[PDB]
Amino acid sequence: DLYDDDDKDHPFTMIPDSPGAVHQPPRILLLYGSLRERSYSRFATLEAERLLRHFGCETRVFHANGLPLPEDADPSHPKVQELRDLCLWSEGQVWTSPERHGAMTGVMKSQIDWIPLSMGAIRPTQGRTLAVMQVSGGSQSFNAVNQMRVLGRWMRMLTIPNQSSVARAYQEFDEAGRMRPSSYYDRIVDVMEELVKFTLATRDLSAFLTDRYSERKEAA
Amino acid sequence: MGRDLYDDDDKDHPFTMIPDLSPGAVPPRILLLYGSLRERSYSRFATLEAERLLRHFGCETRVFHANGLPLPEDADPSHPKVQELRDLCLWSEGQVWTSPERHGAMTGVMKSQIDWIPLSMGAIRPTQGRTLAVMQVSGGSQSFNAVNQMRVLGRWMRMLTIPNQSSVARAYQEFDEAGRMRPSSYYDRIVDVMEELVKFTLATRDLSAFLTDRYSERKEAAA
Amino acid sequence: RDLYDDDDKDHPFTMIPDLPGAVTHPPRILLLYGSLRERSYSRFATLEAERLLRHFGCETRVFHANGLPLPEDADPSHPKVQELRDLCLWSEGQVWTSPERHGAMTGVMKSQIDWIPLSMGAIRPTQGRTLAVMQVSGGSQSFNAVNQMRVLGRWMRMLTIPNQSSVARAYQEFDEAGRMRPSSYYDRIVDVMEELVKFTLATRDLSAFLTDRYSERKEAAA
Amino acid sequence: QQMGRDLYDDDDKDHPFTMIPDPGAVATHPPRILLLYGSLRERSYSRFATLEAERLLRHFGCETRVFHANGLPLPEDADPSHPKVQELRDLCLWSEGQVWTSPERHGAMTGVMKSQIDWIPLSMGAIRPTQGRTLAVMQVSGGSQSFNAVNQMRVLGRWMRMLTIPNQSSVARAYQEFDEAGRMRPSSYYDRIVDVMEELVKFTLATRDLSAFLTDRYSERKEAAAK
Repeated sequence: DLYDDDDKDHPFTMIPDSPGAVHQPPRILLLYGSLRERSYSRFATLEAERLLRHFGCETRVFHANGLPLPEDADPSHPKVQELRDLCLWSEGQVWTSPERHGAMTGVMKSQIDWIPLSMGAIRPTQGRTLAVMQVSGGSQSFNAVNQMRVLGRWMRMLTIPNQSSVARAYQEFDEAGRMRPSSYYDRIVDVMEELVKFTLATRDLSAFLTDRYSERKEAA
Repeated sequence: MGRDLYDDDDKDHPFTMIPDLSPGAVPPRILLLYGSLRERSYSRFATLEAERLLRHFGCETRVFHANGLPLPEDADPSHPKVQELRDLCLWSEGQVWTSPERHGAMTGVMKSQIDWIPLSMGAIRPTQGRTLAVMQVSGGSQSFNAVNQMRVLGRWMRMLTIPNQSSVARAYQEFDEAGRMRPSSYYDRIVDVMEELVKFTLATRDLSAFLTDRYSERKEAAA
Repeated sequence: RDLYDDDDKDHPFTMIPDLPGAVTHPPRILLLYGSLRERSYSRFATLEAERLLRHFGCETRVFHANGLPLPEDADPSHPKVQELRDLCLWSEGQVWTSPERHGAMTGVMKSQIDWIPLSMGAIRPTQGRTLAVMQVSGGSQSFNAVNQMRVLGRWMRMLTIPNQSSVARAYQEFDEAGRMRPSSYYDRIVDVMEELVKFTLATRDLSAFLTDRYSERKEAAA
Repeated sequence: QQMGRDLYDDDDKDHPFTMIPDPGAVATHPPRILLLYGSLRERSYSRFATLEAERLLRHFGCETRVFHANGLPLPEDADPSHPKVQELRDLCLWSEGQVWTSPERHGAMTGVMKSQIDWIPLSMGAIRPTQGRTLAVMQVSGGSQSFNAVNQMRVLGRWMRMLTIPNQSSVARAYQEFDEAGRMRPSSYYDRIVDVMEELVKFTLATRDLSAFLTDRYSERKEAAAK
C-alpha cells in the first residue's frame, strides 16, 4: 500500500525538497579531440577557459599527449590517473571536440572511456555539469555535440542545453590562437555563462539529486 | 566612463554579467503520452503511471492526447488541438515525453506534437527553461534510439533534459489488461526518473528566467 | 563430417552467395514529406530531384502527405494511407527529403514512414529498395535529419546510398517559382540522384536474392 | 543566360559532364578486413565475435585479415610513419569490404574504434582508402540489446563514403554467449551474425567490380572541365 501505487516500497520513498551553500567552481575542460600541433579545439578550449576564469571558476585543462588507447595499458598509467583525479576534482566539465569523419573524435571518446562510471567509493562524473562544444573545418554541423550529449547522459552528468558549433574554425583563430570576434565566440560565451550558472544552482544538491528510490529500495 | 577587459578583447564590457536572488513557489508537469494513439497503448499506460508517481511527489499534472491532431501545417494553427497543446506547454514547468520505438526511432506522433510548438511565439518561448524527462516503450529489446533522438530534440527545444531516462523492454509483458504496470526494475527506473525530474524542476523553476539571460541577447543592445 | 569449425550452423540451410533472372525504367518514388507548407523548400528540392531522375531514365512518382492523419488517428482504410503503401510497394528506390525542424526529421516525414508497416503479412514494402536521404534547412548545413533517416533506412531494411544532400539556407537557393539556382548544393543533389540510379540498377534484380537469409531458411521446420 | 548549346528543363546542368548509368569482372575471393577494435581487453567479446565472423567469412569464400589495435597511439600522438598506423592503412587499401565490431562502452562506440577510423584519411592525396568498400556494423554489449554503437558506425560509414549494408548485429550480454575458448554458443544472435556476413559478401561481390564506376560523379567530371 502506497497511496494508489502498488509496487512502491513505502519506506524507500522520499519527497523531493534542503539547505547548503559553497565557496569556489572547479571546471575541467577536455580540449580532447586533437593532439594536433595547431588544434582549433585546443584554442577554443583555452578561450572557454579565459571566459570561465572571468566568470569566477577555477579551471584545469587536461592534455592527452601520451595517453594510451583505452585498456592498452594498466590504469596505473600517469596520464590515466591524472585524468581520473582531475575529473574527481571537477564539479562541471567542458568537452570540445572537432568533427572528424562526421563524429566526435577517437581521442575524446578514448578519454571518456578511461573514466569508470564508479571508481570504488567515488563516482567521478555523476551529478557534475557538462557543456559540449565542437569545431569543424567545414559547415556548422552537430554530429559531435549530439554524440557527446548522449554520452553525457550515459555519464549521469547534467548536460546543459546550450552548445556551440564552430564552422570552418581555421578562419576564426589568428596565428597566435586567439579567436576573432564572431557570433561563434558569443555563443561560446553564452555557453560558459550558462555552465557556471547551472553549476552554482546544482553543485550543492548533487548528493541529494543522486539519492534515488531504486538505490534506497535495495536496502534489503 | 566604462569599458574594456584584460585578456578578452571580444567582449562587450557592459553586456557581461557574473553568474550569481529569487524566491520559492507553490509544480506543473505536462505529460505527452504521444507516440501511439493505438487503443491499447503501452506508452499511454506508462505515461499514466508516471503521472501517478508525479502527483504522489506533489505535482499538478496535465496529460495531452494527440487524437485528432493534424500533421504540422495540415491545418491552421487555430486548430483546437494545436492551441490546447501550445497552452498546456506554456503552462508547463517540466515535461515528460514517452514514445514507443517505431522503426527503431521516435514516432511521428511525438515529433509532430513537438513540431506544432514554435520555439518562439513572438516574445514568448514556450519550451525554454522547462525541465524534461524522456522515456520510451518497446515491443522488443531495451534500446535507446527513441530516447536518444528525444534527448537531442530536448537540446533543440532549449529544455533541461534530466540525465536518467526509462526504456521499457517488451512493454506488453509489463501491463495488465487494466493498464497498471507490474512490479519490475522498469517501474523502479520510472520512479527514479519522476523523482529526479521533480527535484530538478524545483531546483530550477524559480531561476529559469535568470538562467536564460544570455550575454549574446544583452549584447544585442543595438538601439 | 558434419561441419568445419562452425558448430552452431544447420548445414542444410547454408548457402554460399555468388552471382545469382537478369534485366526497365526504374521506379523511384520521392517522399517530399517534411513540409505541408505551401511554399516548402523540401518540396522544391524534391521536384528538382525528380527532374534529374527522369533525365537519368527513371519513372518517378511523388507522394504528397496533404490530409494524411497522424499514425492511427484514422483507419488504414484512409485513401492517403493506401496510396502511400501502394506507391511504396511500386517503388524500387526512394528519396526522403526532410527539412530540419527542431534539429531533426519532421513529424510529417516520420509519420509517413510510420504508416508503412515493415511487414504487411507476407510482403515487406521497404525491403531491398534503395534509398537516398536529403535535407533542407533554413540555417546552417547540418546533418541531423539525414543522419536520423539514414538509420531509419536500416530499420526499414532499405539500402541507403552513401552520398546525401544537405541544403543550407534553402530560402536563398530557390527563386519564387521553385527552381533552384546553380550551386554546390544543386550539384550535390545531382550527384546523389546519379548514385541512387546507379545503385538501384545494381540491386533491383538481386533484391529477392539479397533477402534470402540463413535465418529464414533455417526455420524450415517440418 | 549564356547556357552552352544543349539543355532541356535543367538550366543548371552542365550538359558536358552528364552521363547515363551503366562491365563484368571477377581478388576473386573478396578481401574483407575485420576491425575487432573497440576493446583491447584481454578477454574481449568484441574480439571473439570478430573471429567467429571471420570464420564464417572464410567459409563463404572471403580472404580475411584482422587488425589488432594493440600499441596503436591516439590519433596524432605519433608520426603516421608509425608501424601500427601504416599496417592499418595498408590493410584498408587492400580491403574491398570491412566489418566494424565495437562494444557499447558508455552508450556509444569506443574511442579505440573511432581512433582507428580517425587514423584513416578520407583522401591521402589521390587515393580514397575507404571509398566504395562495403561495410558491416556489429556491436557487443554487457547489458540489453541496444544499437547506439551500430548507429554511430552506420553514420560514420557514410562519412567514410562506404556502402553500409542494411543488416547489423547487436549481441546483448555477450558474456552469456561465449565459451572460455572464445566460440559463440548457438543463439539467434549467432544466426543474425551469419546473416550479416552473408549479406556483406553478397553486396561485396555485387559492387566491388563497379565501385570505380559508382564513384564517378557528375561533380568531379564537371570540375575536370578547366581552361
